[PDB]
Amino acid sequence: GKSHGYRSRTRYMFQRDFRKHGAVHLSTYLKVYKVGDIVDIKANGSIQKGMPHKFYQGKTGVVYNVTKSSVGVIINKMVGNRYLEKRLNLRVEHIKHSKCRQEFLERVKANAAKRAEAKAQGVAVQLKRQPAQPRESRIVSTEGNVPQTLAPVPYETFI
Amino acid sequence: VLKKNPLKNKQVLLRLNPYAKVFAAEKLGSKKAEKTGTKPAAVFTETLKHD
Amino acid sequence: GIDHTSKQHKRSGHRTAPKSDNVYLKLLVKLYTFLARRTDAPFNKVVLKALFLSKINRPPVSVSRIARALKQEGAANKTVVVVGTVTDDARIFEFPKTTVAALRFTAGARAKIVKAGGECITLDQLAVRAPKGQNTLILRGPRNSREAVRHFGMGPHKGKAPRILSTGRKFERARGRRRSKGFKV
Amino acid sequence: AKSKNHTAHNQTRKAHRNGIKKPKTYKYPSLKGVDPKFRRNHKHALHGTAKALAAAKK
Amino acid sequence: AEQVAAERAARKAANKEKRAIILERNAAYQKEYETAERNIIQAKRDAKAAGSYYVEAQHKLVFVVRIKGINKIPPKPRKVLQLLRLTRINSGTFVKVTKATLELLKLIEPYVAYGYPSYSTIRQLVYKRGFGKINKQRVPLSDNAIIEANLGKYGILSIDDLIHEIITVGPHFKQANNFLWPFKLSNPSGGWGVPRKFKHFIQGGSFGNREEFINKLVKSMN
Amino acid sequence: MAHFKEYQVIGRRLPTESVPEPKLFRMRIFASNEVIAKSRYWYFLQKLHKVKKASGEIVSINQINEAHPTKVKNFGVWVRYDSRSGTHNMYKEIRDVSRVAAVETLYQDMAARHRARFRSIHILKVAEIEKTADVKRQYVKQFLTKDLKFPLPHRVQKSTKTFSYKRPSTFY
RNA sequence: AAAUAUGUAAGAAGUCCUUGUUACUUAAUUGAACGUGGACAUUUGAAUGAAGAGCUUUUAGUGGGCCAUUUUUGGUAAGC
RNA sequence: GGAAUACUGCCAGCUGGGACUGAGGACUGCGACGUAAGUCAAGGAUGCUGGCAUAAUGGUUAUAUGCCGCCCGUCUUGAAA
RNA sequence: GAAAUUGUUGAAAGGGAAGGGCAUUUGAUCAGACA
Repeated sequence: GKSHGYRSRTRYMFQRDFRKHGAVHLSTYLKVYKVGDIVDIKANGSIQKGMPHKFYQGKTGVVYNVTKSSVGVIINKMVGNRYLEKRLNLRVEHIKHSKCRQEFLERVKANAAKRAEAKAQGVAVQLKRQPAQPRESRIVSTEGNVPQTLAPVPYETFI
Repeated sequence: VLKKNPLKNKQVLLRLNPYAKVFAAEKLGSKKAEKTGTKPAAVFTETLKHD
Repeated sequence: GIDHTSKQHKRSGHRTAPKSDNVYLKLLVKLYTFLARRTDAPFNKVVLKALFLSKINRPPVSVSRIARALKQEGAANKTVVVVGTVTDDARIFEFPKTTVAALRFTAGARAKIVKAGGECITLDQLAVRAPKGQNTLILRGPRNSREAVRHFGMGPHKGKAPRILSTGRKFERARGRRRSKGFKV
Repeated sequence: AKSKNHTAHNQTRKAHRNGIKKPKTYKYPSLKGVDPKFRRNHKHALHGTAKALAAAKK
Repeated sequence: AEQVAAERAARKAANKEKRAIILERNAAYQKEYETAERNIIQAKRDAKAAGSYYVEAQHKLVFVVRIKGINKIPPKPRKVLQLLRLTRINSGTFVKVTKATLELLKLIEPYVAYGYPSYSTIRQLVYKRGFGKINKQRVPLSDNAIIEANLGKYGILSIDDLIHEIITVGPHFKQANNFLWPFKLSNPSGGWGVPRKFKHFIQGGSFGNREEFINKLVKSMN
Repeated sequence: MAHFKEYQVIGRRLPTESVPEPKLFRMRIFASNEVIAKSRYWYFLQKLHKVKKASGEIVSINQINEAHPTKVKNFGVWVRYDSRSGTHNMYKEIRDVSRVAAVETLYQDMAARHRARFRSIHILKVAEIEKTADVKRQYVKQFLTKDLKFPLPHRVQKSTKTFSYKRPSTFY
């Protein structure tokens, strides 16, 4: 019959990142996690207890509970036509800090820094982000850059 | 009660954009440009006429 | 052909006229429709929507709920306006003097306000006093205290009053309600 | 009389008819599953700061 | 009583300064339209005389016209077309050219034809097919006061200020473009020019990136 | 694909902060308008250099006119076409009045005799043949003879009316 | 080790400063969590769009499907 | 060396012929032309002339002609079967 | 004293079905306003 076990279809998902086997480095145990932090889930194959389900590998959630050797995260899971909130208990070996939030903070600090200097000197801070605008007109010089004329290559087999 | 199209009804063309009255004075669409007499450089000639 | 994003010919889903055939109620709708159209006051638009509500959407307001609202800071002289029926409460013994305007008054509630030196007026007498609704205070009763509300959304791990006729032993207290018999809900 | 076992056809179109919606986040979320030792002290922390403001606006 | 001649004379006098302000601002646009065109031509001539090549700035606005109909559209292009307000065939709108909008155009390429419009085709589009969106109603412009009533806070108070805001992409392009109702164009008077319509213009069809030749096809549909 | 024109297109592929002043490549394009001339420019630069449209830009596009459009010339054309089975090289000679007119005849000749469409033909090199006795093809050497005269027998005179009252004559 | 699909973030429920609460925690007013007070407004933190957003009750029909593009399994193959 | 023409584009350039449509029903608004009085193609057609007041038009019906049109209901993925 | 069905008279059509839809001719028939 069919097989739908807890760790089904996890042959390569829980591998040990070839030539990174053995014990885990000590920097993952000295990182602090507070309530409200944003973390992403990436399970470790060498730690069996507190291992997340295969569905949550790669997901990103918010920490809501700080236990002794584990943390509680909040994951929004799409079931049917709605999203369901999930509360998960994972040890610190299966999670890490999410860098997507990191660059947001100094943008807040830079936006406050750009706005603070402009209150003394001038209105129109222009603190918003903009997409890649189309390039403007310039002048192409051919001094020492005479255009070389190209032609398509004739068919050659060279087998 | 009825949409009258400009560019072929001159009374509507003067209700909107009142600059259109003096646009026909100098005619502003058959303007003669100043005739400059500079020529392109030599290096552009053999590049265009290259084989 | 138009690629429609929303539902075509969809109604607003809100009442614009009362379903009742009361000729006196339609006179108040006729009066307050003129007031909300020609005053630009936010008070008159609330009354029209409150006058279109059904019986379950206009819960009775006890006379003790009015007295609690007049204990607020700087609200002892505001005219209480209730779009519904004001009922009498026997759990209070001291009632203030401020007048209350409402649609219906019970025998107990009308006698209690007048005995305390109050004044019970109708909604059409408020229009000649406060056309813009100045110094008013709209009060409306609780909607989720109804007996039909507690049965809504019944399901596992909800605790939402399953629909039953008779209560007591041998009536929905067996397996499915305790850990001794099977499982706990 | 074999029939059709299972398919996923028209399932994504049915789910998008009413739209997949956000879980409607709130301020002050539920404290289910939080550390009971931390919650036992947080109850007393709010009790002491309630009477502190009661003695400041007495 | 009064007000039969008094404030009528005041209204006919107050409307005269608005006609004078529009006349002098419309004159100011005419000089800088022709100055910006002569300068690009003169920059191309001066670079050729100096032994150089003058490249021009990339166009900052395109006019997107829907070609494909309604039935049999994949969901991802279907959602993109609804975000550009192209809900029917032969519908047109202006799109600001950025990195985010250029990726939007590549998804719906087999269904739309777009390109860089000139001043003549933009001016004729607003005068004939110009409709405003006021309180979810499709109100024809037909007057400078209706544009002043709904768009007067962002400077634009005439039909040429809105046109100047389109071709010269300024700080208020989003509010000016969204005020205009999507254009309802007809089929071209001379045909599409190709035996088959649903091919790329490079391969001999009509969709894809189609630059300033787009002025010929838009004016035939208008 | 249409009434052809000849263009020159120059690429620049975008100068980074490490390498400024790139090599400014150039080739000659036979196309119908400026839309396809830029498209066919990037088609061959992806066959010769590490470049695409997103990593490069177009410097200048100019239409090349015939220097002597009123002189009959002999052209030698090298092409690279893709058949149903394999790719072959071919050299053909066309006697016409201009470079753009010889390309028009070549595309009609290759499609009629070899069933090759426009997308399967690569124009390697077109060159004017300066001297006679260099024409190696027999279908061009016939018109290089001294005092070339030939009639046109069996003149098919096209009519307009459906009924004619005379018996037609095909004299010339 | 792709392409296509996929998770999160792009602010007021934010940031910063000041110092109150606790039976938790720390060698320790150290920390943690929650507040008091103060400062910073909508070019307030990318683009585009919105016949508005949110929520509840009740009930009908259906629970034999088929075809096509592409991916793909069994089979010599099939309108399998 | 000096021009013309072709090609592409612009004109709030001029002008002729044809077709379909005439909705709204005191005044109000935005304009234009005029020294003014006023006028105007400016928030929807008027003016003049002829013919018939009967089978002129129109309706109904039969027939003819051109094109199109398979049986109704039912179960079914699928019915003119 | 209805329909199915049948007789007579009158009108019309018919080259291996009939019946129908749009448009008009022809024939029969009807109406209006005559202000």
